[PDB]
Amino acid sequence: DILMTQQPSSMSVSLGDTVTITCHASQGIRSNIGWLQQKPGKSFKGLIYLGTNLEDEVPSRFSGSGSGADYSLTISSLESEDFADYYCVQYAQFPRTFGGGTRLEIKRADAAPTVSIFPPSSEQLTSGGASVVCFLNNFYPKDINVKWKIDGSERQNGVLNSWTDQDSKDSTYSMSSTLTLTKDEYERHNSYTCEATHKTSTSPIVKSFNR
Amino acid sequence: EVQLQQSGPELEKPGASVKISCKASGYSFTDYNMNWVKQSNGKCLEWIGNIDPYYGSTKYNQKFEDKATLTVDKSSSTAYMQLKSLTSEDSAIYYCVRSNKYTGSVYWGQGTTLTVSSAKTTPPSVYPLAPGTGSSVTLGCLVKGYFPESVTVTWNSGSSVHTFPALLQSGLYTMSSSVTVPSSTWPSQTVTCSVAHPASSTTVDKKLEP
Ligand SMILES: CCP(=O)(O)OCc1ccc([N+](=O)[O-])cc1
Repeated sequence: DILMTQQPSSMSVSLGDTVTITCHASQGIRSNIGWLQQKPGKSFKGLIYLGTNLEDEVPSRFSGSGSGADYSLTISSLESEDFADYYCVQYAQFPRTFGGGTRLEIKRADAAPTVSIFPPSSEQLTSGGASVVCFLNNFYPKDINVKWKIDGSERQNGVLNSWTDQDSKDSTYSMSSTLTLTKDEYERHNSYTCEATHKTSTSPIVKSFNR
Repeated sequence: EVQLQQSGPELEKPGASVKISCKASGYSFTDYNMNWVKQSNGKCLEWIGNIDPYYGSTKYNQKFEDKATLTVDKSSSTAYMQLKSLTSEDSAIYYCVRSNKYTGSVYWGQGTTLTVSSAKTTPPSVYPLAPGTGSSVTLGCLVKGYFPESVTVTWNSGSSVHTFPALLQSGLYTMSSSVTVPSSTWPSQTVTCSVAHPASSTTVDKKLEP
């Protein structure tokens, strides 16, 4: 199977930028390569076919180039609609194979997360479960590392993290971290801590409560 | 106007089968190949196969040889993809994709979501998230142990809400929702999350208590 390596896998960019996405094939594909866009919450649209030919309704700021095994898509002066996912697809051989994609995300200023910790509700404790929840809200850039601490000592098992997509109003990210225990296990310990590491602060942001 | 109109979302039990249709219009149906593409874990696209509707002849990715069966009905201009002995690993989005037989120029259908699971329909447990100082306060609702997707979370019926994608804890979904309000407003007035789950016909209000 022809492998298609696509670079970069994500990039934060700005309006008016010139952006280049590369697609490297594990053998020469003789320009039998397409580029595809998927905008958020939509299906796909063909951009370029056979290396360098624009599909219908594709503006001139998009161009494709390359040959043999090395190909690229350039977006000249990036516009607002161009904040999307991009994929190459090889059709020199069966099976057709795809690159792993490139997400173009909106560059903006850094923002520290607003972090909130929540003890289990009474009602869930009734069920025998104990979910401690931590929201980390409205931060940029997207990279954030979370640690849970029980009485000042870490736990990694039973943690579930969900990230938002880039926010439609301030271009930030948010995520939740949930630590799920049994009541039994939960009742044993007193202090519960959610610990976030992020570029906006050289020390961790810690949120904690006491049972 | 080229249209490729696919059938609707699918939910099935493991070992079962599903048949997805792709209704084509606005062109000569036999003149273009029809491909099927799988998208799973967001970023992973795979070519399942194609069918030349003129010959009815089919080509398959090795990986999908006995999973998928592509046919057309040349008379209703419809392509089908049949997926059999379904597993958890089959849950994905499936697209039909018309390609130009000479150029590889493409037009894509809207996609069809398939979810394969052993779970029977199950209403959510909804737990308030109140804190254990500052001019606003964040609260939340943990929406736990439901199936299938999806649910709607609304806060006092009505901006400042984050809704986090659901995750699959042991055959069953969990998602949380946060809201930020003025501290002057809570606990002094009522804050409620309402969780609607169509599939189980449930609507349930939980008041946030301090
Ligand atoms: C050689 C002409 P073809 O084999 O009819 O099309 C090539 C082709 C097939 C599928 C995709 N796709 O994105 O799924 C893109 C391009």
